[PDB]
Amino acid sequence: PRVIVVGAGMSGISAAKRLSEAGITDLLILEATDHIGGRMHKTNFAGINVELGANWVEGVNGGKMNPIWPIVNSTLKLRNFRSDFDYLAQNVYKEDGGVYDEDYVQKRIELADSVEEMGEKLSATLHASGRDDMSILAMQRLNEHQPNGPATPVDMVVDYYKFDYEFAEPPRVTSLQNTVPLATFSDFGDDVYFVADQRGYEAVVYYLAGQYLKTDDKSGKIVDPRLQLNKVVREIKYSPGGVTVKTEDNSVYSADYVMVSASLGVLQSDLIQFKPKLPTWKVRAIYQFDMAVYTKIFLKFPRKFWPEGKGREFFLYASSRRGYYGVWQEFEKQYPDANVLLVTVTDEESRRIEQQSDEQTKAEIMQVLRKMFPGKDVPDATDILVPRWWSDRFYKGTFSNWPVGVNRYEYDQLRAPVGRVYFTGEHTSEHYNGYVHGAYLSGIDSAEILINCAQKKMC
Amino acid sequence: PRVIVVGAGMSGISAAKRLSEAGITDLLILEATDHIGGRMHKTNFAGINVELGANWVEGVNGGKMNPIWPIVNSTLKLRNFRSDFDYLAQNVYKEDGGVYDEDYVQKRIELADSVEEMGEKLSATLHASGRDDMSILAMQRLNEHQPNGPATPVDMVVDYYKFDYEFAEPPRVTSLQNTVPLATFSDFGDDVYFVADQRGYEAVVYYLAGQYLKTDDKSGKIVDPRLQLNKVVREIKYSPGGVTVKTEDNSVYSADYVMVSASLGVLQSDLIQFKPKLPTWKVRAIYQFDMAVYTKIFLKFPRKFWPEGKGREFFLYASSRRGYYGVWQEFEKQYPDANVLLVTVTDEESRRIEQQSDEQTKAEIMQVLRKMFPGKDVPDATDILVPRWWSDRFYKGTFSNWPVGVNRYEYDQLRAPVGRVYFTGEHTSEHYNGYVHGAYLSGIDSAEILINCAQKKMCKYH
Ligand SMILES: Cc1cc2nc3c(=O)[nH]c(=O)nc-3n(C[C@H](O)[C@H](O)[C@H](O)COP(=O)(O)OP(=O)(O)OC[C@H]3O[C@@H](n4cnc5c(N)ncnc54)[C@H](O)[C@@H]3O)c2cc1C
Ligand SMILES: Cc1cc2nc3c(=O)[nH]c(=O)nc-3n(C[C@H](O)[C@H](O)[C@H](O)COP(=O)(O)OP(=O)(O)OC[C@H]3O[C@@H](n4cnc5c(N)ncnc54)[C@H](O)[C@@H]3O)c2cc1C
Ligand SMILES: *[C@@H]1O[C@H](CO)[C@@H](O[C@@H]2O[C@H](CO)[C@@H](O)[C@H](O)[C@H]2NC(C)=O)[C@H](O)[C@H]1NC(C)=O
Ligand SMILES: *[C@@H]1O[C@H](CO)[C@@H](O[C@@H]2O[C@H](CO)[C@@H](O)[C@H](O)[C@H]2NC(C)=O)[C@H](O)[C@H]1NC(C)=O
Ligand SMILES: N=C(N)NCCCCCCCCNCCCCCCCCNC(=N)N
Ligand SMILES: N=C(N)NCCCCCCCCNCCCCCCCCNC(=N)N
Repeated sequence: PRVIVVGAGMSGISAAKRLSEAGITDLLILEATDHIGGRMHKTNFAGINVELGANWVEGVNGGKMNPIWPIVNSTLKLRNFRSDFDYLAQNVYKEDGGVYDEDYVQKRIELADSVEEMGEKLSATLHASGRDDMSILAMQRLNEHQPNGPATPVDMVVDYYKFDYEFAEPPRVTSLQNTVPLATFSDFGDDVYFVADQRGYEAVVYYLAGQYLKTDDKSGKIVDPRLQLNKVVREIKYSPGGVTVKTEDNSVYSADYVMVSASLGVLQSDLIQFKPKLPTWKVRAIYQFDMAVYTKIFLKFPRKFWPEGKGREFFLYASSRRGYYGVWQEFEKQYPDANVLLVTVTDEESRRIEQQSDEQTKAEIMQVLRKMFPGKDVPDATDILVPRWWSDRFYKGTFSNWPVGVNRYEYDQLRAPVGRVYFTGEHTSEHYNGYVHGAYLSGIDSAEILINCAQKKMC
Repeated sequence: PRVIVVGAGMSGISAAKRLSEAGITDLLILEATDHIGGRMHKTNFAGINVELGANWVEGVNGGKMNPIWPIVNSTLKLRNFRSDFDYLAQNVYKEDGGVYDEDYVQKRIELADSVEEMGEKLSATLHASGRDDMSILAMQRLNEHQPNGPATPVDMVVDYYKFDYEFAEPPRVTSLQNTVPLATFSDFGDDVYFVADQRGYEAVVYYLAGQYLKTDDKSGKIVDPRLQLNKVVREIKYSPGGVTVKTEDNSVYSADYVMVSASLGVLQSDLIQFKPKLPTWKVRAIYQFDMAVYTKIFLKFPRKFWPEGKGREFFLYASSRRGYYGVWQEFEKQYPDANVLLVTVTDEESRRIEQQSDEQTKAEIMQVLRKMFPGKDVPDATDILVPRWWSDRFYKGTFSNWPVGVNRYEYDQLRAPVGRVYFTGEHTSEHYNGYVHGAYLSGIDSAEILINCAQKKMCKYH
């Protein structure tokens, strides 16, 4: 059967690969941008390549092997480093200047950890139907006996680093049952390794693609006509006998099936028109799940002024405004000579910042740093890079997040095909939504569902 | 039968009144503060009395009579004014100076209202269990076909005005099924009236209390000994046989039943100790519901520098930072010539603001005002009032909000009595949670449940 695959990010390339393996080689992969890899994407900033998107392989060293790991660490040997969060307590900056007392901070962190652990015990007792689910915030109130969760600047920044820095939305919006604990860590292990290689984390996608598409023997570039870039799908017509797909450049294609890998955010926009319209059950499941936004703002400076050394990699800024430029990282190991810093923001701050100029953002950031290092002469950053994933029509966000209120069944309707229209992507991952490994496994699972239906007539 | 009522806010007084009416007169009302009224309470600001808490009678001129309306508008004749929001599109300020084009703004408002009307149709069809609920935000995404809700400065302040200004938490956290549409409005009417009377909205509570508690001939002061002020209940012991209540000043009292009217926030803090400890199902129901915070920041100036006149009462500040000093009100009718402005904030901003000095908040507000009226010479406020309800241990917030995640059955567990312990208060109103009328009705309702048990020996709950 001929199958069209929309998008060449991790899940599409992974699905097309699994299909090829089942012998379905009459594939046509239509990618909107001029390159493959999607949300795994590097860029040159200040003379070095940095990740605009995914940057870590998360869940390593546990009882099960994360499928992405061996590819990164062994096959490609991409250069990487294990992240150590053990010293945060020495690195939390007061709004006004200097760090807080390490011991006071270590205790707040412990407290927050213990609450989360009680949350894990509670979560384990909820019903599968999801009828007792609650937000993480609700769990925090219950466990600490208060009418509110973390509320002082220090408590809030710890709360942010613990939850928003991972999920990109606050605990109060997040489903407890479906995030605490996270399978990723539960199955694959607690460690995370930051990929810092000039070839880019995306190299993992290129490697997979190359196992089945044709590439130039000199170039190594993919040259298989089954892959077509700069193809923006804008309409998908389907019927019980097949599908027709139309691109923005006016091409029209026909196939037996279509496998849609665009992000949940793309699905929640009107970029692709379905004809007929998708059924209400499908539409509702789409709009109920969240497409979150995580913005990695890189900054380059004329010289260093922050600390470097053991436990110095990660540091927090405890603003009285929750989530305001709060999570910092310095790359003494990764980009040794650079003078680069990375501050991460999400959600509301991300949408606000995407909507303003880089210069305006640089100026806000400069005020924060000077507040943090009142004792130093802080030079203005020379360059800044603000990724605009929510504004990008091909992504509309960075990764899904499971909101309180959505149960497994509705989550499942997200993965559900509609006649011959199949779906894949990180938001369709049964237990690893949000992650690279989840996009990867989702491609395989989606492809297998299509295979059984198409090939064995078992749908 | 002897009953102790904890709290002399609207619901406790209301409940006591109903028990009194059923002939249950061996009552003891224990009030933490030195006064009655609870969340209805005025204060002197710059020479005038302003309401720190409730300020409107919401839901008027509809199909049914809001029980509070007649007391306010007729029985007591408290000075009041219908609020008119028809001219908002002419009063939305740019983060950086002046207002937006009215036509541009009205279109955005109409769009927002339409999404909401679509939301009400969806809400009517959802399963009664609440198991199919979703946040207001999910509904917005669905109807706008976007991966986010209102996200530009104008759209965001309109959203906040439409939702946070009523509920005190964002749409994304709020239950659609339970707030859109709102019964208060469907049943009693779309209008709202702002009470601006020197005796305060709390006069309604004093009036009811007076219908059954003893007052002095010219004091008019209640002096019935069944009302004890300055009595903080810190412990409630209950058994098949009865109940014992202990206050902070060591007083101890016994009764056949106790009716607890303290806010949801008080319940979530652990001010009152229950012995034995409340059952888990009850504890969970208590922690799951939300206690919101709505902060009325009053400001006094040496001169006016803002517009007054038709459609001038309400104005918005379209900050690129959601919820940032966004909803303003001028008092040309209520406090003529007093030069006072009221800016309202909630939720995250409320908590931040309660934790810093009033001087710092005033300076933040001065900066906003000067960006708003750049061609004027904006004098610094000479006085500011920042109510701190969340920090007050007898309140711990302003009013409940129904969050996505709490279902019908869970809400009933929140209301449910435990042995001889009954609960009441706005958070126990099934259809009017959060409101003064909801408090008032919840009092009569809890009382009746108790009356059935006591007087008719009908003691099973649901
Ligand atoms: C800022 C950021 C930080 C992250 N951090 C990490 C991390 O450190 N670790 C981790 O495990 N995960 C992380 N993630 C998540 C991870 O990158 C994703 O889970 C994964 O890459 C998504 O793969 P996908 O195939 O589902 O989606 P995508 O990668 O979005 O692939 C979909 C593709 O479809 C294309 N497309 C869209 N619309 C159309 C159209 N109309 N026609 C044709 N093609 C179209 C897109 O261009 C894209 O190539 C991060 C992501 C981001 C963006
Ligand atoms: C800022 C604000 C704005 C609002 N705006 C409006 C509005 O405009 N219109 C409207 O309809 N509603 C509004 N409300 C909501 C309204 O005020 C409430 O719904 C209602 O007043 C609550 O009454 P209640 O009896 O349930 O609780 P409360 O008034 O809290 O009564 C409980 C009483 O118990 C006392 N108490 C507490 N703990 C103890 C203890 N341990 N022992 C003894 N006594 C104790 C408290 O002091 C209080 O007197 C607002 C409230 C606030 C605070
Ligand atoms: C990731 O890959 C490196 C690459 O080898 C691992 O480091 C080696 O492990 C073998 C196994 O015995 C040793 O004999 C080599 O000497 C090690 N190399 C180095 C440079 O130490 C590493 O352990 C891998 N990490 C994970 C998490 O799998
Ligand atoms: C609020 O109360 C005032 C007080 O009476 C109402 O105004 C009266 O309404 C009756 C009804 O026709 C008239 O006969 C009186 O002449 C009115 N009095 C005045 C002073 O105008 C008013 O209509 C009430 N508002 C609401 C919403 O009930
Ligand atoms: N929990 C641990 N054992 N450790 C976690 C260590 C923190 C790692 C810091 C990395 C910075 C976070 N980058 C996260 C991006 C990953 C996308 C995942 C979204 C998952 C959301 N999932 C659900 N909502 N169910
Ligand atoms: N919906 C209308 N027809 N109009 C409403 C007009 C807006 C009124 C503006 C007055 C300012 C808001 N004061 C609100 C305080 C009231 C407390 C009640 C909270 C409601 C909680 N309800 C639920 N979450 N279910």
